[PDB]
Amino acid sequence: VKDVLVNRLGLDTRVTTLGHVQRGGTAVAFDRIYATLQGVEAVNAVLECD
Amino acid sequence: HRNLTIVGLVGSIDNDMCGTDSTIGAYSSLERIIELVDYIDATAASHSRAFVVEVMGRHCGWLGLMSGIATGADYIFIPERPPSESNWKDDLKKVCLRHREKGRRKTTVIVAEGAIDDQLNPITSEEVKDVLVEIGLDTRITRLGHVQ
Amino acid sequence: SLDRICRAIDYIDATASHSRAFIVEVMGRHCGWLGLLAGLATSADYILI
Repeated sequence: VKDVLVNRLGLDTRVTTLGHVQRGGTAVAFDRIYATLQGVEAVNAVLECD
Repeated sequence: HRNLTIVGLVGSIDNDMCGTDSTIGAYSSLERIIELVDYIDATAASHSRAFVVEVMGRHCGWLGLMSGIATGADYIFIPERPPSESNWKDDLKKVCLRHREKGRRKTTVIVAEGAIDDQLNPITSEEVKDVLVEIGLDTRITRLGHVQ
Repeated sequence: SLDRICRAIDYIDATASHSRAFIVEVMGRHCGWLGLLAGLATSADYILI
């Protein structure tokens, strides 16, 4: 992708790679609220199971 | 207009300029690096993991150094004190495994934009990743890029 | 994860300049949801999903 931008177009291309950044940090409000409720449901589901 | 009146301000993330202890943008750029490495660090540690951070700054090892201190990096690559072309890989291995022996599970290496060996050959983060991978560590490159 | 990506793109957009292109290499092996949503949230020119 970089070479196409640098050679087919005249653009000085700078790559940014997130790597482990994309798995680290605290869960966003949506993930905290939803993961929590899912945990609660998973327990009930497991108990209600037949 | 016979006598030019010219004043200079150092607007540089590098922190390369002489005579000034710090240039405009240097600490902010350092903050962006820290911002990212903080995410990497903010996970519960895994048994055989490694992380490589490709940091910007073409002419000076200040960002690399300061990131090293600020993040508790195992090893850093700076143009001012480059390792031997002959045994940098073997010294990298030593340092890392020493810390891993002492309890460290979050092996972090910082590679500057201008990173080189004592024979002027550049040191890519991919080169560094390969070294740590052959030590049995699942290595992940993080290139800051224009974020800095 | 989508948030981490957008945090980087936001920092990239927060600057000046001609002859400049920027590549955001995104983690996500099977799906293109992260690429598509980051692309949408940050109005990216082209996405490879």
